[PDB]
Amino acid sequence: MASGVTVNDEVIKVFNDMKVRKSSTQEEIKKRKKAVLFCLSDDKRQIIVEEAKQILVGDIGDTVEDPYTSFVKLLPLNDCRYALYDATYETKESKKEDLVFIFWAPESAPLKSKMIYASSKDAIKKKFTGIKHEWQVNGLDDIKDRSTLGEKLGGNVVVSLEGKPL
Amino acid sequence: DEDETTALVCDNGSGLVKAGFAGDDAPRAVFPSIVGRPRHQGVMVGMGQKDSYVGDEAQSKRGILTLKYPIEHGIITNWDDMEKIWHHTFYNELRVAPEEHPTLLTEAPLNPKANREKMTQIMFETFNVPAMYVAIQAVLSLYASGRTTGIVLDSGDGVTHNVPIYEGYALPHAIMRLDLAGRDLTDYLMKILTERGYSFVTTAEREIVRDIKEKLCYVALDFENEMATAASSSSLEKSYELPDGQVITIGNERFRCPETLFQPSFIGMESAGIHETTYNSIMKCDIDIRKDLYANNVMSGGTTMYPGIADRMQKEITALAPSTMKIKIIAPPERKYSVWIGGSILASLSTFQQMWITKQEYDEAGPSIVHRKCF
Amino acid sequence: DEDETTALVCDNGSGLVKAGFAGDDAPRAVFPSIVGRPRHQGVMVGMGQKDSYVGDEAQSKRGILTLKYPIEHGIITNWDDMEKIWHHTFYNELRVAPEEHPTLLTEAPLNPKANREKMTQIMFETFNVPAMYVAIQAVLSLYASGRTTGIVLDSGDGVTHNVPIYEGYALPHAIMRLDLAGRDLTDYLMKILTERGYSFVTTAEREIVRDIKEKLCYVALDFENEMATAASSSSLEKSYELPDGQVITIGNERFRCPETLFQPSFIGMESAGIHETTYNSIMKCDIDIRKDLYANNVMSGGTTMYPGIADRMQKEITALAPSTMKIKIIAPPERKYSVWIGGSILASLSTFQQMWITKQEYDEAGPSIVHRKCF
Amino acid sequence: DEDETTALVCDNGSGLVKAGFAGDDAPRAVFPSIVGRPRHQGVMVGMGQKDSYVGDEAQSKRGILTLKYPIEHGIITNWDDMEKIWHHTFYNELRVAPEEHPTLLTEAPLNPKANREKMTQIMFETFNVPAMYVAIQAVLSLYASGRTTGIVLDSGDGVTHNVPIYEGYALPHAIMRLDLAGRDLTDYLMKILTERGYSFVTTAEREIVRDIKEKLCYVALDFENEMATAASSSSLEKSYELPDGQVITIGNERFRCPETLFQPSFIGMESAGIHETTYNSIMKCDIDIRKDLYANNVMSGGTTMYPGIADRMQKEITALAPSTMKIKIIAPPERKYSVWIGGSILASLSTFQQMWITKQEYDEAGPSIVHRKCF
Repeated sequence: MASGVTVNDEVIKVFNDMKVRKSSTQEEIKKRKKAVLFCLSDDKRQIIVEEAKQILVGDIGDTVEDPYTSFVKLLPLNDCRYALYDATYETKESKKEDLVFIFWAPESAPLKSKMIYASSKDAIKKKFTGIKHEWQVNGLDDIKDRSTLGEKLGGNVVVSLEGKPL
Repeated sequence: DEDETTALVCDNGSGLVKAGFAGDDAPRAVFPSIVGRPRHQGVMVGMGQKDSYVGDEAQSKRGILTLKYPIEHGIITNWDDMEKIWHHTFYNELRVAPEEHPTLLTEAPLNPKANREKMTQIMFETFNVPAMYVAIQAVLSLYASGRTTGIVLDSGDGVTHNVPIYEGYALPHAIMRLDLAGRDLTDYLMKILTERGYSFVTTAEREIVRDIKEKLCYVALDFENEMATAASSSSLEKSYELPDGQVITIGNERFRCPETLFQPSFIGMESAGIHETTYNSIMKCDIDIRKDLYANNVMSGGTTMYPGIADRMQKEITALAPSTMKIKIIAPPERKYSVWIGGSILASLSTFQQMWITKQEYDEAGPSIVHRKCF
Repeated sequence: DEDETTALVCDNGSGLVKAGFAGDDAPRAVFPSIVGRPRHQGVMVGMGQKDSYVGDEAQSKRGILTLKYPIEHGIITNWDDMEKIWHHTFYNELRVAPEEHPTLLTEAPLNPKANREKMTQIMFETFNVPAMYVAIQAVLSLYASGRTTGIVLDSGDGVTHNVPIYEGYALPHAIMRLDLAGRDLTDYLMKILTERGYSFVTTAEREIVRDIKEKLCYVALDFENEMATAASSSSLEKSYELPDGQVITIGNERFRCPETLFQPSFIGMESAGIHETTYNSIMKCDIDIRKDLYANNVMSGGTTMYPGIADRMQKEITALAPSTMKIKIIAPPERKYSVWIGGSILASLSTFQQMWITKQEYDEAGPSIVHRKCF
Repeated sequence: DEDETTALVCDNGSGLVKAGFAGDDAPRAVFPSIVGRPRHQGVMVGMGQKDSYVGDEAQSKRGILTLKYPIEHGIITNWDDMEKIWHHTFYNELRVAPEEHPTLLTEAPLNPKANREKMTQIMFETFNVPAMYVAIQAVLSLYASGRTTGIVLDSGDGVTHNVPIYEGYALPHAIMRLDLAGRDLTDYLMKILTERGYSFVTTAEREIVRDIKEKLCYVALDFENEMATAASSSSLEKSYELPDGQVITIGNERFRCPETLFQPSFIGMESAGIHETTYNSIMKCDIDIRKDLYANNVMSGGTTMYPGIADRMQKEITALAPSTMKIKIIAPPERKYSVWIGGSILASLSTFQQMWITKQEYDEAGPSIVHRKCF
């Protein structure tokens, strides 16, 4: 009775909160909470948002070097999901910070959650215009450091990923 | 609260048809897609609701029946026995009339348009079903594996096929199919046991040779060494009890059978091996995509249940692909029901149910509707 | 005073966009101005968020789209998809609100003047921008080179411009163009790779030949000298690896591609090359000032980043220029961004407050405000 | 005696080789340029004989040879097997030695100097030939249409070339190529016959599909109109008898094959079709010469023998080109050998005596003589 589970557009709203760089006084200092999760609903027919296991912005200036370092060991092993990231990278041609879609699909997650989050994968990706890079993760190690995101954006960015070299 | 809408799931696969309910993670019924009509010399009277025996029954009562194949190439051609096969599945093996239950079918890579439209017809007409879908084999396996780009090498009893996938869409002009299948492995496995003097020729012995196929077989690494090891050590020889207590033993033939997918020419085919067919289908895709296909080879189909096959494919693809590429073979746990486990979970999703491919959108949109919900 | 908006500097280019912030070292967004629409249709409703795929989102769409540039000359030929280029630059590529932050723009050499009034409209109506400014591109790279008089040869994306300038004033009687640049020479490199029996034909392969071109091509110090050197030295030719691990050798094509900009007749054109359009634009300037223009020949734009070109430019024009004259070809390191770096500084000079056109000056003085304040 | 004038002509074509004597009406042998390299010694020979088997011999030994096509892109990409094609053409198929007989060769469009030079070398240094000539086959087929100016579509089995010509000279700034040809039509034809369950996988079945190409296929005058007429009748369908005595019948698939020439997307190419590429080729020819090309579109080669193709091209190019121009498709009466037949006539004109490169015109300038004598 379906091709997959549907995207619920609040994922596009909280994506729009992260989508733009904006006015100084609060927006950049509060909205750019990188590593937010998009997850399957109660009835199992919608992809919705789940508040992720991350840090915000000013908190990067304290006891945690980056918000990816929060995320990469606060993911479920027995489930799949999508994550949204905002990856800062230097070359020496320019300094980018671009939006990335990540599909977390560890082999310890069951075939039915895999099949479900694979079904809707293209639909949420084709709704989020200005995602410039996308990848899928399968082990527990291919996820780990910030520089392990860099060849997935493309091997020209090897100079600095989130302030850390590849 | 959870929905009472349990759908029916039928994989047509290749050779072996497999069926059950959406929410079951394994089929409730599995049989060979074979049908047998009587001969008029020796015709039986008082059998079934139909003119032809199906599945195991058609092989359980031999000689008098003239057997016919409604599927070959993995593609449906007959419908006058395929619509018996589905009926005997629902009303005698699964124990229901399908009139309350949505019914999902599996499609083979490069299936003609109209076969989905005949699948819309027979469900709503012949079987009275409320809704349907048709989903292509290689996507169901790759989605259930938790990937989004790569190549599926699928290997069943009717055909073996190599299907490149990009985002979730199959690249059609890059697909390859090898003729060599679990059928020809059975043809060969009987004949090479007969070369050990263990003659097997009948329909009764064929299914014991199939039971041996599904138990004792594995792919060898570095063939001549495994041959020489079997020819000097009984470590690779393994025994089997036949139905009434008579014992046989099989060695070389346990891997010399599986080797026929890497060497089709050992049965006799002009065809290139599964690794060559994988290489040639990757090499028929675009310059910037080929990198991700070489690095994402998914094994599928019931003939990939053999140990050593992914372990061997790692040797065979690195003899063909550039050594700057880094070949990952993805061997999943389930392989026999690969497309049906993906199809079963897809069949439980009722996200769009009220304007779908339902029985009473048919009187408006006709059998054309099926292609308008195909991604 | 210290919590104000760092204005955007968005160069409209000639088929490649370049956009960053004022006081930042580099353009944030650099992408093709190409737009495409589908030649065949899908069935997946709601998955297309736009009618037209703009930029790198167009190059992405393998045989789906027919592609076109709205800005072939740097003069805009379609305004209504160029209206989407800037919208996609702000609300996708730069990731900023244009209603919050001011934008400095560029205009192409000798543009039909109503062009900049529709450019003032779209910023202040469709994107609702608070403040705007416009400059001619050749009057950016000359001041980045520390000149005010000189002759800027900009061989941009899509057309090569020659702009003689005296004390900032671009001499209108002396300007010209050669309709060929570093875009259209890329598809010329595909044809001379086809002479070797390599295939490159798709939009995916075009971007590899584009990459090959920018990394491995150079202008020959003389064509027949380097052809005679190529015939006597196999070390002239060199390797390139494709991203799937296939490898080819890119040969004398490394200079036969660039040479077509010194010899347009090789792609079938009537026009003389960049040396002679430089000579002819200098020889259309008044009696003495030849002197100061030959001594300040600035190369600008992406197609001037090749080795040997400064060397070669001097070589030809010293046979054409009256032999008392002593030519100086200027060839600085940042050639594609010299036409941006000086704009980043200009758009962050605190005293430039009165030179910016704010939203209110569009009323009383009309849309023509751009002809009062912007070069 | 005096009515015989002894010369040979070997057309290499767009990889479809055709050879006979100068004065033959149609060529004495015709075959695809392929060499089959064996995987064992003595497979068609005794020991101490030729290494590799050619064309006719190569397809005759299914499964047990590996093929190389040396003149793939119509230009010669390999000499070490092309040298064997020519040697076998003389000392096998034509049954005559070239040391005695002047041999005229053909060249394909866009061929480098070095290939023209190396082919001129081989004729004297590998084959001793008394005299030779290199003609461009498109102009021979234009002259066989009784023309000086026109636009030739050469379509063999290797590549399809769009060659615009003014008064015997091909205009090189406006020559185009569609790398899809009669090879890929033969490959695609096997797949759409396999959609109807017919066995068409092997080299043995493939060369029967090349006969189904000549015997059964046609271009539809409009595709979905012919599709709608076929999908509402039982009259378009045509039968074929297989060499074991089995019989088959092909419907809608008879026109799915060559529609690939108007829609390359049928084999996944984002390239333009034979209509679009010929139109683009005329449109890149300059001002008033286009009217003379529009009225003289010559169809050339084996892929122009299909019913409906000229009628279809006459539709497609009058839809593409502004109908104030008077568009005409034309062709030579015979056209599959016209490329060679114009060479037969040229090599037997007694006045061509001075235009033949006699072997001592190699002594004075080596293989460069072909730029002075072969117009």
